[PDB]
Amino acid sequence: YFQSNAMAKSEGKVNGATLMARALQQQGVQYMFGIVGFPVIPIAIAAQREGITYIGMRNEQSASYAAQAASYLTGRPQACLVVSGPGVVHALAGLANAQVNCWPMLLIGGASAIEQNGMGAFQEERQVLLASPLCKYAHQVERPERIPYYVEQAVRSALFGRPGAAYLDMPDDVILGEVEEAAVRPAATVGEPPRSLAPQENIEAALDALQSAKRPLVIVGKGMAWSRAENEVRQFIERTRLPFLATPMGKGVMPDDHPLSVGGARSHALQEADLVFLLGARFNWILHFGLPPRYSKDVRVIQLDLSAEEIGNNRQAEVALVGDGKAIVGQLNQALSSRQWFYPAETPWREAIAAKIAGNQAAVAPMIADNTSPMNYYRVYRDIAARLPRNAIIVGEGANTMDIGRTQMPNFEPRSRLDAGSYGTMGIGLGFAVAAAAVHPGRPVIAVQGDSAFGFSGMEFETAARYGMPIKVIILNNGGIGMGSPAPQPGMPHALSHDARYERIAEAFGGAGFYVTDSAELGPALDAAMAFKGPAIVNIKIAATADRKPQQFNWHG
Amino acid sequence: SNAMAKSEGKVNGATLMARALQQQGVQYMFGIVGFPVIPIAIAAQREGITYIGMRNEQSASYAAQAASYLTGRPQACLVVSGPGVVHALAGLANAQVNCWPMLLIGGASAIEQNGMGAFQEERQVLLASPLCKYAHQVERPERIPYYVEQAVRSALFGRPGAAYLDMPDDVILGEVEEAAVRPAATVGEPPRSLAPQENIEAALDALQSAKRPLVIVGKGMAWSRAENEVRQFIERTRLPFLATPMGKGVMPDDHPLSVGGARSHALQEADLVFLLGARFNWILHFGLPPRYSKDVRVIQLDLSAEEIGNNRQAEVALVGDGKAIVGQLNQALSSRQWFYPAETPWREAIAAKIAGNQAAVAPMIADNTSPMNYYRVYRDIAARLPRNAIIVGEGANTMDIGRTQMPNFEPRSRLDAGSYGTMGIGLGFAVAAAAVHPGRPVIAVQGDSAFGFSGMEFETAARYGMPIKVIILNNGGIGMGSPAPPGMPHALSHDARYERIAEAFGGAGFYVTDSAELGPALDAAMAFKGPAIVNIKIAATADRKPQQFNWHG
Amino acid sequence: SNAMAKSEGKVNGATLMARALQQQGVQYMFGIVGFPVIPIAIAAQREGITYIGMRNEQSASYAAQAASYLTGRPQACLVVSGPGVVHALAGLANAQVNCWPMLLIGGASAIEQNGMGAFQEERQVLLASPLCKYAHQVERPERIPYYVEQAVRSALFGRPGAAYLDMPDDVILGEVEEAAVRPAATVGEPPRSLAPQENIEAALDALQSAKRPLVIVGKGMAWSRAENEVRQFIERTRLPFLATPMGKGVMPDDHPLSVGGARSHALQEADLVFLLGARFNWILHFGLPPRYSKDVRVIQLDLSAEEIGNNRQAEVALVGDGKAIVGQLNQALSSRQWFYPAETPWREAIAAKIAGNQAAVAPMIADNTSPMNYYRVYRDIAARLPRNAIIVGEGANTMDIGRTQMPNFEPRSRLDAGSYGTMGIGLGFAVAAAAVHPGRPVIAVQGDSAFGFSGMEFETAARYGMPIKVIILNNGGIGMGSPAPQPGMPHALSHDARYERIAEAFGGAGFYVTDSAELGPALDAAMAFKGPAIVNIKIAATADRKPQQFNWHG
Ligand SMILES: CC1=C(CCOP(=O)(O)OP(=O)(O)O)SC(O)N1Cc1cnc(C)nc1N
Ligand SMILES: CC1=C(CCOP(=O)(O)OP(=O)(O)O)SC(O)N1Cc1cnc(C)nc1N
Ligand SMILES: CC1=C(CCOP(=O)(O)OP(=O)(O)O)SC(O)N1Cc1cnc(C)nc1N
Ligand SMILES: Nc1ncnc2c1ncn2[C@@H]1O[C@H](COP(=O)(O)OP(=O)(O)O)[C@@H](O)[C@H]1O
Ligand SMILES: Nc1ncnc2c1ncn2[C@@H]1O[C@H](COP(=O)(O)OP(=O)(O)O)[C@@H](O)[C@H]1O
Ligand SMILES: Nc1ncnc2c1ncn2[C@@H]1O[C@H](COP(=O)(O)OP(=O)(O)O)[C@@H](O)[C@H]1O
Ligand SMILES: [Mg+2]
Ligand SMILES: [Mg+2]
Ligand SMILES: [Mg+2]
Repeated sequence: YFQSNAMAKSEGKVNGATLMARALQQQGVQYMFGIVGFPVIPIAIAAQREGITYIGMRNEQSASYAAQAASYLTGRPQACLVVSGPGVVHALAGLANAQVNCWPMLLIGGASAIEQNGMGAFQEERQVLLASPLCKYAHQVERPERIPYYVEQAVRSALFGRPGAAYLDMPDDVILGEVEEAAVRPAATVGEPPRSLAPQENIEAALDALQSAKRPLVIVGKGMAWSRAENEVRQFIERTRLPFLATPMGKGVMPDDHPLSVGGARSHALQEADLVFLLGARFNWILHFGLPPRYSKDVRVIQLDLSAEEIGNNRQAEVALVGDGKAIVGQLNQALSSRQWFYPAETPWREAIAAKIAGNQAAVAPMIADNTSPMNYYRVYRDIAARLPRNAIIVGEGANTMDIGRTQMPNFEPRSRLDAGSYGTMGIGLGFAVAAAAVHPGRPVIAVQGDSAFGFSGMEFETAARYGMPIKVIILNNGGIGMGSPAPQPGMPHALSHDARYERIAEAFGGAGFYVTDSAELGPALDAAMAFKGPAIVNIKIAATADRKPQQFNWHG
Repeated sequence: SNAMAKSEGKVNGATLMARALQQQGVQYMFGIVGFPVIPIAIAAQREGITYIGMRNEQSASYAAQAASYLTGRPQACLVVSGPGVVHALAGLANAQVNCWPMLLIGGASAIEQNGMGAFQEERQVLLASPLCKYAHQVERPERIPYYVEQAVRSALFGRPGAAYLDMPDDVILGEVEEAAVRPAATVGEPPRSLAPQENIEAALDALQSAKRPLVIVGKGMAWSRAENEVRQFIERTRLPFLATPMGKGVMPDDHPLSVGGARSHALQEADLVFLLGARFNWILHFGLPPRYSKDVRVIQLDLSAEEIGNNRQAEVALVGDGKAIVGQLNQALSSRQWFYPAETPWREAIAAKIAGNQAAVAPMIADNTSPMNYYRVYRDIAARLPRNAIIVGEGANTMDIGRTQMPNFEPRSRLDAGSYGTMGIGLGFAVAAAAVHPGRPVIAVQGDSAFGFSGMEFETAARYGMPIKVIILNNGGIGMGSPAPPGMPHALSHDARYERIAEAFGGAGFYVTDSAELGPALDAAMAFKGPAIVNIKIAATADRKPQQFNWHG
Repeated sequence: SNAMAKSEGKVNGATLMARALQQQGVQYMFGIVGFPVIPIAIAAQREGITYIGMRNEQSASYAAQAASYLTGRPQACLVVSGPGVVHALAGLANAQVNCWPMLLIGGASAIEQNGMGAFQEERQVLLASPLCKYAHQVERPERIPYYVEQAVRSALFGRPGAAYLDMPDDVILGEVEEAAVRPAATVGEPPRSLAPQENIEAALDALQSAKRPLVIVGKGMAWSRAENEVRQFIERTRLPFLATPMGKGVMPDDHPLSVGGARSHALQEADLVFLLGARFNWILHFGLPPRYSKDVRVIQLDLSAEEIGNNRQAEVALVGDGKAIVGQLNQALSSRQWFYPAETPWREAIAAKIAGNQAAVAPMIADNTSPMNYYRVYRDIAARLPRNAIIVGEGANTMDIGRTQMPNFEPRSRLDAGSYGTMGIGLGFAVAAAAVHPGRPVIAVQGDSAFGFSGMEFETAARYGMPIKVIILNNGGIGMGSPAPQPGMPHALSHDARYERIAEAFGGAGFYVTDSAELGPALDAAMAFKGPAIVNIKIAATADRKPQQFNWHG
C-alpha cells in the first residue's frame, strides 16, 4: 500500500524486533554497532525507529570492540549486533576482551529458527555454549514476550558489580514472532551500579598505614576511571600530597602534567616503594604482579577493588578496601578532614623521584630532538604531541608505537585513552576510534597505530567516512611487527611493507591521505590532517631499527 | 631407625597440599581414596586434618559443603581421577546454587600420559568449570601453596561457591626442595562492605511508611553470622518476620513476631518486603503474583549486586555484607523513635491466620490412630529435639512438614534439600554435622525414598563413632504410598525394614508401626551411645495440610 | 465412563515421548521420578516399556548403558531436573569412555520461567555436552518424534556413545494435535563397513610372516555381535588369542588357544599383534615397552579411524565393523592354505608359562585356611557358576582375581568397572542384566568398598523380584584390610560388618561366612533362594593376588 492513514491498521500486536528495540532504548542503550544479515536486519531497523544510533561496521571483530569502548565511555552497556553462526563467532573477540578489561557490553546475536534446530539449518550453532566461558551473562530468548525481562537482566548483569559481557541469543522466529501489546509485561529501568563502602576501621587503618610509610606510592587504575571517581581521587592526591603512578588507561584520572606524577621514574618508584596503594588496579602483568624483581619483597599494600576475590592476589594486602572506588575514596577524603596528616614536602623519597625523572628526561631528549630522516619514534611524537588538543580522545595500538606513545602523549581528562588493554589485543584500533567518534562527536579523535596494528581493522576507515567521523589515523610504518627488516630467501615472519602507501586507503573512501618520509614534511602533514574536515590518514615512514629507550627491566619478564 | 641418616631437604606434592590446606583452615576432608590421592589423605592426617572416608563421592561432596557452611571456611572433598570427579560434580552444583563454599581436590592421571588413554584420563577441569567459581590444574608441585591460597580465597570471598583443584599423579608424588617452596599468605575472614548512608536512611523511612511490612530472613544472614544484629533489629523495630527454610534459627522460631504459621497471607498482603540475605527465587515465589501484591515495595539486602531487583524491582538496594549492613541499620535506629506499633490491623490479621492454621492441624497432631499421619509422628519427634541439635531434613512431605513442626532456635542448625531441591544430601550433611560439632546431637529425619539415596553412609557414621539419629518416615513411595501391585513408578517398599541396616554396622535399629511405640523408640534411639535408625511406618495416604497455593506453581 | 464424550484429537509431550521411545526399540527405562518427569514414566508403562525405579540416579544411569550393551539398542535413563541430571553425569562419562550407547532423558524447569531462579533451573545441555555424542533440548512437543529418532541414531551408529534429551516441563505437559505431529523413521541396525581388499590381503600376509603372533579379542567384537565370525577365525587360523576383561566370552574362556594364563609373556614376546576391537589404552598397556617389544607389528581392527595407530603405529589398518571385517578375513582365508602350525616354539613357551602360572596359584586355590584368601573363595564360587550366568565384578583385588577365576563361555556375560575404572556400577549393572535377561542368573561379586557405592539398589532388586546373587568379599578396606586404629586409616572400612543383614531389610536372603566349611552350603542356599540374596564373606585382611613381574597400572 501507500500506507494511507485512512486504512484501518491493527495496533494490538508487536514483534520481537520492536520489543527488543524498545527494551534497549529504555535501558539506556544509545549506540549499536554491527553488521546486518539474516536474521537481525529487523532488529537494527527497529533500533533506529526508537532513536538508537546504528553503526554498520565492516567486520564483527571491530563491532564487538566498539561496543565495549562505547560502554566504557558512556558508563552504560552498549550493543553489538551480529548475524547467526559466524557472526557470533567473529564477535567472541569482543566478549573475551571485555571480560579481561572488566568493561560492560551487550552482544545481541541472531540465531537460526528454533523450529529448525537439529536439522542443519543455515548458520545453526550452539551460540550460548560458545559464548558462555567469555560472558558474565549468556542466555537465549525463547519467546518474544520475555524480551523486556531478558534485556533488563542482561543489562543489569553486565553493568552491576564487576562489569562484564552479556550475550542475548535471538532466534529468527522470536525476532519475527508477534505478541499482544497489553500482554507484554513491563520491566524496570536499570539504574546506576550500586556503590558499596568499606568499614570504618579499614578506612582508618588505611590512613594509619599511609602515615607510617617512608616511600608511599599511590597507583591509579582504570577502575577509578570506570567508577567516575576522578574528582575524589584528585581531591585525595591534592590533600595527601602523595606521589602517584597512573596505569596505561588510568592516565587522565589525575592529569598527566600533575607535579606529583612519578610517571617518568616508573621503575624506580615500583622498586623502592615501601607501601603501595592500589586504586582500581590489579596486580596482573601490567603492574608486574606486585612481586620481585620489580617490587620490594616486603612491600605493604592497601588495595581498593570492587571484587572481593581480587584482594591479595599475588601479593598479600595489608589493608583491604572492598567497595566502589568513588565511594571509598570519598570515605578516605572525609576521614582526612578529621586528621591533619599529609605527606611532607621534603623527604628523601621526593628527592630520589625528582632525580630519576630528570635522568629519564635527559636520556630521551636527544632522540626527541634528532631531526635526521628516517625518523625515530620520539622525534615523530614530538610533532604529534604538539598538535594534540587538550580534550582529545587518543587510541593507541601497536608495540613500540603504542608503548612510546603512552609516555609521549599526555592525557588530562579521564577515559580519554583507549589502547590494547589488559588482553594486549591488536585489532581494537579503528573500532575504538569509531566508538569514540560516535559517543563524543564534539571532541577530536586521534588514533596512532603501528603499521601492523592498522592492518587488523584499517578497513573501518570506510565506516568513519560513511558516518562523517573526522577520525585522524596516524600510522607509524617501520615495515614490520615491532621492528622493520631488510629485503632478503623467504621474508621474515615479522616483516611487512615498509614502502606501503597506507594513506591511499583514505582516498578510496573520501578521506585525506598524507605520506611522510622526511622530518620537514611531518609538521605540515599533521596540520593539514587535523584541519581537513573529515577522516584523514597520515602514513609516516620511520626508521626500521627505531626502538624505545633502554630500560633495566623488560616490560614482560 | 633414627640412627640412620635421613634426608629432610625434599617434600612432595601430597605433603605440600596437606600443609597448605591446614594453613588455610581446612580441618575436615571427606572423600574416598584410590589412585592417585591415597598419599594426599595420608599427608592430611599427619598435619592434623580430620579425614572421613565415605561410601560414595556424591555424599562426600555434599558433606564438604555442609561443613563449610557450619564452620565458615571451605572444607575439602578428596576424590580419585575420572569417575571420582564426575561423581563429585553433584556437590559442586549444589554448592553453586546455595552459594556455599567448597574445595574439591580431584586426582588426575599423570600429565606425561595425556592423550594415550591413561587409566581414568579425563578433561576434569573442563567438566567442573561450569559448576565452580574457580577451577584449575596444579601443573607443578612448587605452585601448590599458591593454588591452595587462591582457591580457598575464591571459594570464600564475595558470593561463596565451589573451587576445584586438579592434582595429577606426577604432581602429587613429585618432589621439590623445601627451602625453594614459596610461602602463601593465610586467607583471612571474608571482606565485608557497607551500604551508603543515604540508602540506610531510605530503608528506615520506607519501613516507617509501610502499613503491612514483613522482614524475610534468609540463610545468607546465617552465612554472614549476622544473627546477633538481626535479633537486635527485630527486637528494636518490632517488625513481623518470616524465616526461609534454612534461614530458620537466625531468629528463634518461637519468637512472638514470627509469621511462620501465616506464611501465605503474609506474602500476599504485605505492602513492603525487607529481604535479608534471601533471593526472589522459587523458594520465595519470585516476589510476584499470585503470591504477592503486584505493587509490593522491596528493600533488598544482598552481597551480590547483580541479584538486586531480580524478578521484582527493589525500591531500596542495600548491597554488602548482611552483618555490617544490619549493624548500620541498628545504629541509624538508635537516633529515631520509630517502631512498628503494638496494635495494628496487620498484626490482628496475622494472628487470626496463625490461629486458623493451628486449629487446622491440631486434630492431626492429636490423632493417635495407627498408621500415624505426619503431624502425629512429628509430635513425638519435636518433643525430643534438643535445642542445640543439628537437624537434617530430606524428602517431600517428610521434609516440608518437618520444616513447620521442627523449630530451630539457633542459626545454621537446619540442613535440608536447599535451593536446588536435592535428594541425597541427608547422611552426607549429617556426617558433616557430626564431625564439625560432635558435642551436639545430629538428627536426620528422612523420607523412605530420600534415605535410599545416601543410606549406605550409616556405615561411615558407625565407623567414626558419630551418634547420628536417622528417623525414617516410610509411606512406601516417593511423596505418597501406593497399594500392592507393573508397580507404580513412584512406589517403593511400605514393609521395608530399614532399621535392620543399622544392625548391620553395630548401630541400633527400631521399628515403629503403632503410636504407642513411637515415644519409647525415640527415647531409646536418642539414649543409645552410637548411631541409630528409627523406621516409622506411616499411612500411605498421609499428606500435608491443605493450602490455597501449591508450593511450586 | 465410556459413555461420556471424550476428545481424543490431542496428545501431550509425555505420551509422544513414550510412543517415540517404544517405536525406536527402547524397552527398559531406569530412573527416579519426581518433578517434572512423573508423566513420562507413567506414559512409558502405558506403551509397554519396563520402568525400573532406582534408589540413586548414579545406578540408574549405569543400569541404562549396561542394558544398551546387552540388548544392542540404546535404553533410557529418566531423571528429574537439576541434581537428577547432575547425578546422572556419572553414567554419561562411563558410557563415553566405554563406547556404549545410552539415552539420558532429563526433565527441566519450564521454559517460561528461565532466568527467574525456577525450581531446579540448570544449564543441563551445557553440563552434559562434553560427555555426550549428542545433547539437545526438546523445545516443543511436536518435535519429540524427530529428536528421539536423531538421539537414538546418534547414540547407536558409528562409534557408540551417550545421547541426552532435555525435556522441559511445559513440553512434557504441552499438547499438540494428533494428526499434526510429523512421523519419524524407525532407527534400524547400525551400519557396517568393510575394509579394502588390499588391506584384507596384507593383514593375512602379515599373519603368515609372524613367528610369535597374538590375536587380542576386545569388547568391541562383543558389541559388534561378531562372536560367530571370531570363533570361525580362531578355529581356522589356530592362532593364540588373548581376551580383554570384557572381551571375555567372545571366545570361550576354556578354548585351548587362549593365552589368558600367560598374559605377560604373550604381550612381551609377540612379534605381531592383531587388535580385534580393542584399544591400546591402559588396559592393553598402550602397546609400548616395557610390556611389548619395541618393534611389535600391529594389525588393528576398529570402527573409529581416529583410533588407528594410537601410541603404537599399525602396520595394517582395518577400519570398519568387527563382524563385517572378520567375515572378509574368513572369506579370504578360504582361498589360502596357510594356518599357524600345530607345533611351534611359540606354542611351547605359551604352554610352559601357563603351566607355571597354574602351579603358582594352585596352593592358594587349595588352601582351606580361615580367614580365606581370594583364590580359595573363588574355588567354591566358580564351582557353582552356571554356564549362562551374567557375571558382574567390581572392586580391586576382588574384581581382578575374579577376572581370571570365573571363566565366561558366552559373550556379553561379564560386566565390570570397564575402561573408566568406575566403582558404583555393580548393582546398577546387575539390575539391568536381571531386567534384560530374567531367564538367566545374575551373580555380582563385589568387594566391601564397591558394594558401599550402590548397595541400596538391593531394595530395587527385591521390589522387582530380581534374583540377583550378591557375593561380597569383605577384607575390611579398599584394596587391603587394615588393623584396628589414633585416627583410622583412610582406606579402612569395617571388617566385622554384617552386610548380609541389608538383604533381610528388604525381604532377601542374607548369609554370613567366616570359615571355609561354611562357604559351600551358603553359596548353595543363596543360589537356591527364590529371590535376591547377599553372601557376606569375611576374607583375610592381607590376602592379595598372584605376584607378577609388572604392576597392572605402572
Ligand atoms: C602483531 C602484534 C603487534 C604489532 C606490532 O607492530 P606494529 O606495527 O603494530 O607496531 P611497532 O611496534 O611500531 O612495529 S604487537 C602484538 O602484541 N602483536 C601480537 C598480536 C597479534 N594478534 C593479536 C590479536 N593480538 C596481538 N597482541
Ligand atoms: C525422589 C524425590 C523425592 C522423594 C520423596 O519421597 P520421600 O519418601 O523421600 O518423602 P515423602 O514425601 O515423605 O514420601 S522428593 C524429590 O524432589 N525427589 C526427586 C529428586 C530425585 N533425585 C534428586 C537428586 N533430587 C530430587 N529432587
Ligand atoms: C574405592 C576404590 C576401589 C575399591 C577397592 O576395594 P574393594 O573392597 O571394592 O575390593 P578389594 O580390593 O577386594 O578390597 S577400587 C578403586 O579404583 N577405587 C577408587 C575409586 C573411587 N571412586 C570411583 C568412582 N571409582 C574408583 N575407581
Ligand atoms: N566501581 C568500581 N570501584 C572500584 N573498583 C572497580 C570498580 N569497577 C571495577 N573495578 C576494579 O578495577 C580493576 C581494574 O583493574 P585493571 O583492569 O587491572 O586496571 P589497570 O589495567 O588500569 O591496572 C578491576 O579489578 C575491577 O575489579
Ligand atoms: N555475607 C553475606 N551478606 C549478605 N548476603 C550474602 C552474604 N553471603 C551471601 N549472601 C547472599 O545471600 C543470598 C542467599 O539467598 P538464598 O540462598 O536464596 O536464601 P534462602 O534459600 O534462605 O532464600 C544469596 O543471594 C547470596 O548472594
Ligand atoms: N561394530 C564395531 N566394530 C568394530 N569395532 C567397534 C565396533 N563398535 C565399537 N568398536 C570399537 O571397539 C573399541 C573398544 O575398545 P575397548 O573399549 O578398549 O575394549 P577393551 O577394553 O576390551 O580393550 C573402541 O575403540 C570402538 O571404536
Ligand atoms: Mg611496525
Ligand atoms: Mg516416602
Ligand atoms: Mg575391600
